[PDB]
Amino acid sequence: SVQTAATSWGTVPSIRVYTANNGKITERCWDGKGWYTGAFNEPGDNVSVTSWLVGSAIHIRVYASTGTTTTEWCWDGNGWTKGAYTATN
Amino acid sequence: SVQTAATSWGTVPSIRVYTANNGKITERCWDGKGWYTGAFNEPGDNVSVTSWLVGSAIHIRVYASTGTTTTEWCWDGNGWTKGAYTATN
Amino acid sequence: SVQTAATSWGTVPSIRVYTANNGKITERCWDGKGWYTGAFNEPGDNVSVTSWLVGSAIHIRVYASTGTTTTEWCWDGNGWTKGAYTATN
Ligand SMILES: CC(=O)N[C@H]1[C@H](O[C@@H]2[C@@H](O)[C@@H](O)O[C@H](CO)[C@@H]2O)O[C@H](CO)[C@@H](O[C@@H]2O[C@H](CO)[C@H](O)[C@H](O)[C@H]2O)[C@@H]1O[C@@H]1O[C@@H](C)[C@@H](O)[C@@H](O)[C@@H]1O
Ligand SMILES: CC(=O)N[C@H]1[C@H](O[C@@H]2[C@@H](O)[C@@H](O)O[C@H](CO)[C@@H]2O)O[C@H](CO)[C@@H](O[C@@H]2O[C@H](CO)[C@H](O)[C@H](O)[C@H]2O)[C@@H]1O[C@@H]1O[C@@H](C)[C@@H](O)[C@@H](O)[C@@H]1O
Ligand SMILES: CC(=O)N[C@H]1[C@H](O[C@@H]2[C@@H](O)[C@@H](O)O[C@H](CO)[C@@H]2O)O[C@H](CO)[C@@H](O[C@@H]2O[C@H](CO)[C@H](O)[C@H](O)[C@H]2O)[C@@H]1O[C@@H]1O[C@@H](C)[C@@H](O)[C@@H](O)[C@@H]1O
Ligand SMILES: CC(=O)N[C@@H]1[C@@H](O[C@@H]2O[C@@H](C)[C@@H](O)[C@@H](O)[C@@H]2O)[C@H](O)[C@@H](CO)O[C@H]1O
Ligand SMILES: CC(=O)N[C@@H]1[C@@H](O[C@@H]2O[C@@H](C)[C@@H](O)[C@@H](O)[C@@H]2O)[C@H](O)[C@@H](CO)O[C@H]1O
Ligand SMILES: CC(=O)N[C@@H]1[C@@H](O[C@@H]2O[C@@H](C)[C@@H](O)[C@@H](O)[C@@H]2O)[C@H](O)[C@@H](CO)O[C@H]1O
Repeated sequence: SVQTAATSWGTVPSIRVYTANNGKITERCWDGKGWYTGAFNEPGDNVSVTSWLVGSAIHIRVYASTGTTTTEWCWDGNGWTKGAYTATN
Repeated sequence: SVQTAATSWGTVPSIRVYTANNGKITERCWDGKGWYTGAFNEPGDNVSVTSWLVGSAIHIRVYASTGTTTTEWCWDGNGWTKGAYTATN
Repeated sequence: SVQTAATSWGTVPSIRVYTANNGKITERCWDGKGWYTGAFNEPGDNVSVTSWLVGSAIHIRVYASTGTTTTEWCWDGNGWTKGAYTATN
């Protein structure tokens, strides 16, 4: 089966659901008005996510894994950028 | 192995743990006084969860996947109801 | 592929990422200053996590699964201790 991860924030709420399907992770978004496909699109067979608010601004971290390699993807208001995470050392 | 997803809220806390085991997802609940099996029981091989508070009221979203189909299940105070989520379009 | 779970707290933030790799779960930690391997090291093929604050103190629950057995691991300020969780009854 496909594998998913979810996060949410605020009281609307906003929800983001990430799905790993055939080696690709995609993103589905709710901001109160309907579901839409988000900008996130990166390789992975497994996904997890966390997020936090700084005031009203959301910050999201998606951890995408293929084989033994886990890559962190960061949203901080300006598109998806690679994070400093590594699995060891 | 079985696959799990967890969420929690407040300072007690309350915890909910969802487990996909042989194509079925079940729910275990802590509200401070012991673990009990919850009402949630729906098909799935994979599960993720998120939740949020509106005042003191909890809202939970469980994303259950089998094959390429992901179904959203909603708790909003009145049992489990199907959500509008779809994976694409 | 390896399987991960993530949680975070506060506005720094602190992040914890748990990874199940070849039957072992390990922990990676960010507290604002770099990634380091945490103390958590327990068996599992699948992992999920949740956490909550009581004032400034973090409490973490990691759910580690092998076969049909799910064990809860608790951080409450004093190392990792076994929790009361069981999957049924
Ligand atoms: C890629 C990275 O490590 N990002 C860091 C960020 O580093 C920047 C450098 O990559 C370079 O671009 O120069 C700038 C300016 O000096 C930074 O040093 O440093 C941030 C501050 O310590 C890290 O924290 C987040 O920064 C976000 C903006 O990028 C945003 O402000 C957020 O609120 C901050 O927490 C940032 O690290 C990334 O985020 C943290 C939470 C971890 O996930 C880490 O692994 C990420 O790389
Ligand atoms: C099934 C669904 O889409 N639920 C919506 C809800 O729709 C209702 C209709 O299904 C029908 O029953 O008529 C009523 C009254 O007009 C609604 O339109 O609409 C809600 C408001 O926009 C959605 O938001 C949540 O509603 C909950 C009560 O059902 C509760 O109040 C919660 O706080 C609201 O966020 C609701 O959407 C569902 O929840 C959101 C967060 C997503 O998960 C979405 O996919 C769910 O379907
Ligand atoms: C192992 C366990 O069940 N821990 C409980 C804790 O039980 C203690 C006993 O194991 C023994 O050591 O004697 C002491 C003193 O009487 C306790 O009874 O009882 C706590 C209070 O109800 C539970 O709640 C958490 O306790 C943490 C400290 O251990 C911390 O204060 C936290 O804020 C409390 O929520 C504790 O249960 C564990 O945590 C909860 C949230 C669940 O995850 C549960 O399955 C865990 O076992
Ligand atoms: C902050 C926010 O919600 N921005 C929306 C845009 O991005 C979507 O949400 C962010 C958080 C991240 O999940 C993106 O990958 C995702 O596409 C969105 O593109 C825009 C148009 O629909 O709406 C913004 O509000
Ligand atoms: C709000 C709440 O905790 N309700 C409890 C009842 O439902 C349990 O919790 C909700 C949030 C959801 O997880 C359910 O599937 C779950 O069964 C519960 O049945 C009742 C009796 O034990 O206790 C309520 O407080
Ligand atoms: C509360 C805290 O951050 N403690 C740090 C120590 O433990 C690390 O974090 C806790 C929450 C848990 O994740 C541990 O398994 C993890 O090792 C850490 O060992 C110490 C030295 O780096 O720094 C503390 O602040």
